[PDB]
Amino acid sequence: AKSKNHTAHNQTRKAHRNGIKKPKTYKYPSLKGVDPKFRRNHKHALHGTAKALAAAKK
Amino acid sequence: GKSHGYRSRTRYMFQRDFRKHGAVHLSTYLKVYKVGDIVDIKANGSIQKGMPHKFYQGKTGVVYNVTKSSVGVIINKMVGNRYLEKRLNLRVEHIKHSKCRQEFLERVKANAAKRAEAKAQGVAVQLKRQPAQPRESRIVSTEGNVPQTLAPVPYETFI
Amino acid sequence: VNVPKTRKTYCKGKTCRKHTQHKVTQYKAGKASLFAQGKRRYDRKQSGFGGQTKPVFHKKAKTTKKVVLRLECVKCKTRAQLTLKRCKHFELGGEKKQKGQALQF
Amino acid sequence: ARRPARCYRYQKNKPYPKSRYNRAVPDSKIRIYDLGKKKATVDEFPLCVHLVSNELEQLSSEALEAARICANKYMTTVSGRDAFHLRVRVHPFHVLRINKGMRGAWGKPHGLAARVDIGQIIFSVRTKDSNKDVVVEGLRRARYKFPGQQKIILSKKWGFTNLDRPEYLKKREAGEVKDDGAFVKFLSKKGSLENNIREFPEYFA
RNA sequence: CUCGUAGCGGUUCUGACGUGCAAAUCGAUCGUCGAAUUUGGGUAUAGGGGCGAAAGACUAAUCGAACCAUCUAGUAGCUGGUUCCUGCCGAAGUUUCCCUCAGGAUAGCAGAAGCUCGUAUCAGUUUUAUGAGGUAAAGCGAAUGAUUAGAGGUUCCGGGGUCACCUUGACCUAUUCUCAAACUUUAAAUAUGUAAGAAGUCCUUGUUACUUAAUUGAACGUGGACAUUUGAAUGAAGAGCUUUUAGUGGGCCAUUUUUGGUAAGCAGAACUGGCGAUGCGGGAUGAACCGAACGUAGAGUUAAGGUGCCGGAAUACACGCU
RNA sequence: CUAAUUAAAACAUAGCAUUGCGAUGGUCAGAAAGUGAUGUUGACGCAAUGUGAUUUCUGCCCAGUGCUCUGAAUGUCAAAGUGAAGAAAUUCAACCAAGCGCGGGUAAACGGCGGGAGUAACUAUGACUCUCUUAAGGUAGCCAAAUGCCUCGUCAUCUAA
RNA sequence: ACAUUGUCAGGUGGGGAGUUUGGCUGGGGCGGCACAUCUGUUAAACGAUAACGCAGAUGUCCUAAGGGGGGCUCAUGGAGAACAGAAAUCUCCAGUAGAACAAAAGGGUAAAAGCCCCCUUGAUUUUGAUUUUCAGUGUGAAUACAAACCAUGAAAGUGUGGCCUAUCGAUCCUUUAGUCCCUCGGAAUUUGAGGCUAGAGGUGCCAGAAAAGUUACCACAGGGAUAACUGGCUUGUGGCAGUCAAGCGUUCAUAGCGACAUUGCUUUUUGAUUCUUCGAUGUCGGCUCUUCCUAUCAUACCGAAGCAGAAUUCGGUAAGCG
RNA sequence: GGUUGCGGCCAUAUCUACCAGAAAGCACCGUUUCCCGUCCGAUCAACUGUAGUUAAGCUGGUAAGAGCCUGACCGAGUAGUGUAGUGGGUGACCAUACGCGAAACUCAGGUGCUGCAAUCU
Ligand SMILES: [Mg+2]
Ligand SMILES: [Mg+2]
Ligand SMILES: [Mg+2]
Ligand SMILES: [Mg+2]
Ligand SMILES: [Mg+2]
Ligand SMILES: [Mg+2]
Ligand SMILES: [Mg+2]
Ligand SMILES: [Mg+2]
Ligand SMILES: [Mg+2]
Ligand SMILES: [Mg+2]
Ligand SMILES: [Mg+2]
Ligand SMILES: [Mg+2]
Ligand SMILES: [Mg+2]
Ligand SMILES: [Mg+2]
Ligand SMILES: [Mg+2]
Ligand SMILES: [Mg+2]
Ligand SMILES: [Mg+2]
Ligand SMILES: [Mg+2]
Ligand SMILES: [Mg+2]
Ligand SMILES: [Mg+2]
Ligand SMILES: [Mg+2]
Ligand SMILES: [Mg+2]
Ligand SMILES: [Mg+2]
Ligand SMILES: [Mg+2]
Ligand SMILES: [Mg+2]
Ligand SMILES: [Mg+2]
Ligand SMILES: [Mg+2]
Ligand SMILES: [Mg+2]
Ligand SMILES: [Mg+2]
Ligand SMILES: [Mg+2]
Ligand SMILES: [Mg+2]
Ligand SMILES: [Mg+2]
Ligand SMILES: [Mg+2]
Ligand SMILES: [Mg+2]
Ligand SMILES: [Mg+2]
Ligand SMILES: [Mg+2]
Ligand SMILES: [Mg+2]
Ligand SMILES: [Mg+2]
Ligand SMILES: [Mg+2]
Ligand SMILES: [Mg+2]
Ligand SMILES: [Mg+2]
Ligand SMILES: [Mg+2]
Ligand SMILES: [Mg+2]
Ligand SMILES: [Mg+2]
Ligand SMILES: [Mg+2]
Ligand SMILES: [Mg+2]
Ligand SMILES: [Mg+2]
Ligand SMILES: [Mg+2]
Ligand SMILES: [Mg+2]
Ligand SMILES: [Mg+2]
Ligand SMILES: [Mg+2]
Ligand SMILES: [Mg+2]
Ligand SMILES: [Mg+2]
Ligand SMILES: [Mg+2]
Ligand SMILES: [Mg+2]
Ligand SMILES: [Mg+2]
Ligand SMILES: [Mg+2]
Ligand SMILES: [Mg+2]
Ligand SMILES: [Mg+2]
Ligand SMILES: [Mg+2]
Ligand SMILES: [Mg+2]
Ligand SMILES: [Mg+2]
Ligand SMILES: [Mg+2]
Ligand SMILES: [Mg+2]
Ligand SMILES: [Mg+2]
Ligand SMILES: [Mg+2]
Ligand SMILES: [Mg+2]
Ligand SMILES: [Mg+2]
Ligand SMILES: [Mg+2]
Ligand SMILES: [Mg+2]
Ligand SMILES: [Mg+2]
Ligand SMILES: [Mg+2]
Ligand SMILES: [Mg+2]
Ligand SMILES: [Mg+2]
Ligand SMILES: [Mg+2]
Ligand SMILES: [Mg+2]
Ligand SMILES: [Mg+2]
Ligand SMILES: [Mg+2]
Ligand SMILES: [Mg+2]
Ligand SMILES: [Mg+2]
Ligand SMILES: [Mg+2]
Ligand SMILES: [Mg+2]
Ligand SMILES: [Mg+2]
Ligand SMILES: [Mg+2]
Ligand SMILES: [Mg+2]
Ligand SMILES: [Mg+2]
Ligand SMILES: [Mg+2]
Ligand SMILES: [Mg+2]
Ligand SMILES: [Mg+2]
Ligand SMILES: [Mg+2]
Ligand SMILES: [Mg+2]
Ligand SMILES: [Mg+2]
Ligand SMILES: [Mg+2]
Ligand SMILES: [Mg+2]
Ligand SMILES: [Mg+2]
Ligand SMILES: [Mg+2]
Ligand SMILES: [Mg+2]
Ligand SMILES: [Mg+2]
Ligand SMILES: [Mg+2]
Ligand SMILES: [Mg+2]
Ligand SMILES: [Mg+2]
Ligand SMILES: [Mg+2]
Ligand SMILES: [Mg+2]
Ligand SMILES: [Mg+2]
Ligand SMILES: [Mg+2]
Ligand SMILES: [Mg+2]
Ligand SMILES: [Mg+2]
Ligand SMILES: [Mg+2]
Ligand SMILES: [Mg+2]
Ligand SMILES: [Mg+2]
Ligand SMILES: [Mg+2]
Ligand SMILES: [Mg+2]
Ligand SMILES: [Mg+2]
Ligand SMILES: [Mg+2]
Ligand SMILES: [Mg+2]
Ligand SMILES: [Mg+2]
Ligand SMILES: [Mg+2]
Ligand SMILES: [Mg+2]
Ligand SMILES: [Mg+2]
Ligand SMILES: [Mg+2]
Ligand SMILES: [Mg+2]
Ligand SMILES: [Mg+2]
Ligand SMILES: [Mg+2]
Ligand SMILES: [Mg+2]
Ligand SMILES: [Mg+2]
Ligand SMILES: [Zn+2]
Repeated sequence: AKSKNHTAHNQTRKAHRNGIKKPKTYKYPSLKGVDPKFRRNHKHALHGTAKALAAAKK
Repeated sequence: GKSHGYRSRTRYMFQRDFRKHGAVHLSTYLKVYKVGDIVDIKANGSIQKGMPHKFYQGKTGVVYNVTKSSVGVIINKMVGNRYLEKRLNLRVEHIKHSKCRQEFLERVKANAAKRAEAKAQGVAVQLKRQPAQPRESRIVSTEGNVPQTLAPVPYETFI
Repeated sequence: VNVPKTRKTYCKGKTCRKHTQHKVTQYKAGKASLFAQGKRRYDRKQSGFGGQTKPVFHKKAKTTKKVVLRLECVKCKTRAQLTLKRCKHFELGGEKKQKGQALQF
Repeated sequence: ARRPARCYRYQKNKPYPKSRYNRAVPDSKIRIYDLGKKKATVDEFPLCVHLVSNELEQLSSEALEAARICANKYMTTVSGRDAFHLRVRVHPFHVLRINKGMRGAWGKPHGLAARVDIGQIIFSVRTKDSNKDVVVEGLRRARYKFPGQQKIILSKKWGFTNLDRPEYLKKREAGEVKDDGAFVKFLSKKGSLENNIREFPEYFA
């Protein structure tokens, strides 16, 4: 038998029961979709900086 | 039946804004975008490549990636009861800088400048913004300003 | 759909690894070949009493198949497969579009 | 074999016009919208009387005919058919549908009606000042063919124009007024003086 | 063959009876009554079988597949029922998929168990700055499409009317009346994105295989300067995170915006509040309206609604109208 | 005859007709059998059907479907068998019975049995004619019939209606 | 030495056996597809949003209609040229697109994305990321890069199909391509087979069973989630009233009427709906018998008449009585 | 300040009509062997700044010009609209309260500004 197709009634009250969450940002996001050539050079630019701060202090 | 294509309900959104059709002016292609800049999204209807979905019109996000002709943009989208990060691959004619991030950076520079003139002398310079305040005491003169006004007006039809 | 019977395309030949000339033909499937393991299992399952044991498809809806081009490299004799969209007609020979010319029939 | 007008009295729908999607709309039976001495000069008919709607409703084209004929015939009989000018100022552009038992119940076009507001003129008449009682009586006779409430307002404008009677006299005993066939043209302070001399000689004195 | 007893049936009363005398009888009226008659006993045919002058009839009150026992406590998305108290928290009728539509899975809502930390971490809110939108309105002497009336301009664009003439189709020009869910130059209100900093800002110089004509940039860095008015408001009820699982997946009503329909206590959407799941005071009465949400009491004040009497509270006071 | 709601117009019947079968057979049983029913039978018989006394008649159609036919024997064709190639499993090829295909017969087999136009010295009516498709185009008869929707058809009769 | 009998093989075989005979749905069936989709609108200016809502469209087509480059500008009009006129060609002027871009509709596009020419295969290879549908699964489609190899152009650049928004498909099985790679488990060689990676063959009910009917002889589980009859809401339709008065009524709107319009009432018609009842509210009509309503046919008393009488017609109080 | 080359914002720059432009530049203009391109050296290509010219282009100005742009306590706090009431009205709708707030219209003003390089009485 015919019934109720669709409604958005009560859905915002359900979403605000736990009160819509912001996704909790961090320092250093991931490199997901960051350009691969930049990533390849970033690897070596951080390798050399690890060695530079190693030799600076020892 | 029903229709939910990629550019459905975009009759007016991707229209090209009276007497501004045709070629895109060149400052659009010479603006420089760094990773971390806050950009606005408004799709040009005349360029069909790199084109954002209609959800992202009027949305404002952060550049995470820079490519040959395009930038990637982080946009927070409200899926159900939480926010999901969306990564967008948009060409730079669908992208413009946010003027809010201009205005806040001159406020940062003004804050540093007045803190320097407070360090020179006169500490506690009170450098936060304030909301609009209730007005102070005035004295209103009646000099060439004698308060003269009539009454409400009678009804006439003037048809 | 008219496709030329020769194509200058990439080769995964490992002594080509570059764009070479390819002879283009169509892919037809091949004989179903008894002693394939599914055919052996199917004959054993259909053996005896019990009737038909696997589903026999009836409710077909497509009137087209996808055209599969068989790209044979003229240099190293290695082959490749390309799929085209649904077409009701597929040619391989000539008769290019002579454009600026009055109609026939 | 026609639904009573209380079925289609109120503006309950979005305006459904005859378009490239409608395509099968029966003709409006009101086809004449100016009556009387329509060719008359603006100076001929200074007094304007308006029949004005007080309600937000729909007027059927049948009712528009039925009121136009009654007002026209009373004014023709009592005052002569070349002593007034009558204008129907609403046009039945909205298509009323009829569904002739609820599956697939979208309606086919029944007729044509005119969507009126509070304060729209339905009928405007211009006459001489001496014809006022006949025109008011003709419009009050035409009230009975329309549902809802309608007021008879005497306009403070000269004729069918959009400026006051002393303002129009100040404009025509000066030189900013020249005749058209049934309406009038006004002289502006803007435009080429060669064209504003080509028309309007009688100004610039 | 016939009328008609016995017999054998079973027409009609649609009689009686209809918790009967009776799980099919009683009475009257009827059909037939010497044979395809009626009947006893013996015998044969047994369940997907028999037997049938055929009604799916009959086969032990059982027949469109008897009866008995077992498999078997067959299966049921369907219906009923489901047993002590008190406390604390507390829903959903919505998303996606399904031979899915009386059912499931899945997400959400809900409880529990907590874990990591301890002041602002954040917020169904405002402000300021900055975006985005094409709905209401508006417009049509702006485009597209409709649409009313005239005027001006001479033509083998097949008007007859001289072979340049009152009575010309249009077309253009300037006006005029009126409109549009699938029209629009313009364009709100409400709703909506971002930002309002210590992961911040400046100064100097380290990395690299990316980038540049070029340490030019890019990204990440070292070292240094800036101390809570550290960068609007108000609040924060602690904040953040994890696992697990119940029920639900028929909804309905009101205000506003809406679609179809003449309409409906009709059918279907949008936002919020409610009922469901909820008593209390008021609307006589009532799921939803107004008011207000509830431990047990006491006192006081109220809301909504009232104050002739039923009925607690002024047959108050006042200006009129009927 | 539907025991216990239907006694009939239903079923049966005589009559009529069709079909199969001459016995190492027809039709039908049985798990099998050195087994059975018809059959202690033999075509005036057994078996399967349809129609349903008498009278009078039973029209046309073999396209469809069924049934049937010493009917055509390189169309299709399985297993075995044959040939080739292969190391062999195997693959390929030729042959390939019945059946189907082809052709014929058969309606007291199942069944089926049309539209329009132009036409008579009337106006419509249409002996006749023409194409449109058919396998044939509903014949003799009968009928608003227990079969006719429209329909309570039209006329007559029966009645005051 | 054929029958017979045994085994296997092909045919025939509703005689019999088993099973199936989608869904949505203003009840169901028929119809349609609102079942996978695309454009505009509905849709209430973020997004999302329903109905068997409205107007349409998809299961294709294209070796160019894909890619790159270059030159040019289109529709339409006007003014001119032998045939030649409204339409054939040629020339000039105007022309913001009023053209074209495969196919719906919307968006977009003018030294172009249109038209014409030149060169081509980037409609290629590898495997990730992202967007939209969304559960942030799949599939389809799209975006931006990276590693190659190319095309094109002088080049910057562009090109991972079609200017963008539709144009499509799991597991199992079969087949092909790829390395010449793994395995056949006592050790080998060679066939065969199995495997790994990538496509195809197809599920349109489009997240994908292998599927005809009928039941009036019927059965069960249920369902007032849902029809048939009362009631309830509504009142299109039916019925009954009113206003206005063109006109009829020998002159004369209104004695009686009354067009074109328009406002109502009723619930004795029929639709509309599906709220109540499916662990049953006895379903048509007649007979009998009571009461009630009034929108009065008769009877009582009146008013009006195109009421002379007679007979009528309109109207009032009135349901007492027939 | 003119002009050129390359621009930015893309009409305050466009459009219609008329009138001026010294100097330099730009331009029209002159020639066809060569590279190249056409049916046509018209366009494209090459060569000479020579034979000539400001006629056009181009620039600037004028116009109670069209358009465009800006502003206005001009319309107008109008239309619309968020919130509220056991407000009004049979209804259609409307008023009030606390807020936000258009468009057409009507007036007035304006009619390109500017970056890099080079050149010029
Ligand atoms: Mg159903
Ligand atoms: Mg539901
Ligand atoms: Mg809602
Ligand atoms: Mg909740
Ligand atoms: Mg939620
Ligand atoms: Mg769409
Ligand atoms: Mg669009
Ligand atoms: Mg826009
Ligand atoms: Mg593309
Ligand atoms: Mg296999
Ligand atoms: Mg086995
Ligand atoms: Mg296919
Ligand atoms: Mg009616
Ligand atoms: Mg409506
Ligand atoms: Mg009225
Ligand atoms: Mg006898
Ligand atoms: Mg007898
Ligand atoms: Mg008896
Ligand atoms: Mg009895
Ligand atoms: Mg008897
Ligand atoms: Mg008898
Ligand atoms: Mg007898
Ligand atoms: Mg006897
Ligand atoms: Mg006898
Ligand atoms: Mg015995
Ligand atoms: Mg027996
Ligand atoms: Mg059995
Ligand atoms: Mg029985
Ligand atoms: Mg039993
Ligand atoms: Mg059990
Ligand atoms: Mg029970
Ligand atoms: Mg609680
Ligand atoms: Mg259930
Ligand atoms: Mg239930
Ligand atoms: Mg869950
Ligand atoms: Mg919870
Ligand atoms: Mg709009
Ligand atoms: Mg819209
Ligand atoms: Mg609005
Ligand atoms: Mg509007
Ligand atoms: Mg217009
Ligand atoms: Mg709308
Ligand atoms: Mg608009
Ligand atoms: Mg804040
Ligand atoms: Mg739980
Ligand atoms: Mg349910
Ligand atoms: Mg409802
Ligand atoms: Mg419940
Ligand atoms: Mg409550
Ligand atoms: Mg109350
Ligand atoms: Mg109460
Ligand atoms: Mg009450
Ligand atoms: Mg309230
Ligand atoms: Mg309480
Ligand atoms: Mg008291
Ligand atoms: Mg019995
Ligand atoms: Mg009986
Ligand atoms: Mg009998
Ligand atoms: Mg009986
Ligand atoms: Mg019988
Ligand atoms: Mg015997
Ligand atoms: Mg008989
Ligand atoms: Mg007979
Ligand atoms: Mg035959
Ligand atoms: Mg063989
Ligand atoms: Mg034959
Ligand atoms: Mg014969
Ligand atoms: Mg016979
Ligand atoms: Mg027949
Ligand atoms: Mg006959
Ligand atoms: Mg007959
Ligand atoms: Mg009869
Ligand atoms: Mg009869
Ligand atoms: Mg033998
Ligand atoms: Mg045998
Ligand atoms: Mg079989
Ligand atoms: Mg069978
Ligand atoms: Mg069967
Ligand atoms: Mg239905
Ligand atoms: Mg159907
Ligand atoms: Mg649906
Ligand atoms: Mg889906
Ligand atoms: Mg909205
Ligand atoms: Mg939207
Ligand atoms: Mg609609
Ligand atoms: Mg729909
Ligand atoms: Mg489709
Ligand atoms: Mg080009
Ligand atoms: Mg095509
Ligand atoms: Mg998904
Ligand atoms: Mg998931
Ligand atoms: Mg798709
Ligand atoms: Mg693509
Ligand atoms: Mg590339
Ligand atoms: Mg593609
Ligand atoms: Mg592409
Ligand atoms: Mg294409
Ligand atoms: Mg193209
Ligand atoms: Mg499987
Ligand atoms: Mg395999
Ligand atoms: Mg091994
Ligand atoms: Mg080993
Ligand atoms: Mg072994
Ligand atoms: Mg080995
Ligand atoms: Mg092998
Ligand atoms: Mg193999
Ligand atoms: Mg691959
Ligand atoms: Mg496939
Ligand atoms: Mg599906
Ligand atoms: Mg699906
Ligand atoms: Mg039952
Ligand atoms: Mg119900
Ligand atoms: Mg109704
Ligand atoms: Mg009614
Ligand atoms: Mg009615
Ligand atoms: Mg009335
Ligand atoms: Mg009279
Ligand atoms: Mg019950
Ligand atoms: Mg009863
Ligand atoms: Mg009365
Ligand atoms: Mg009376
Ligand atoms: Mg009497
Ligand atoms: Mg009485
Ligand atoms: Mg009485
Ligand atoms: Mg030259
Ligand atoms: Zn190769």
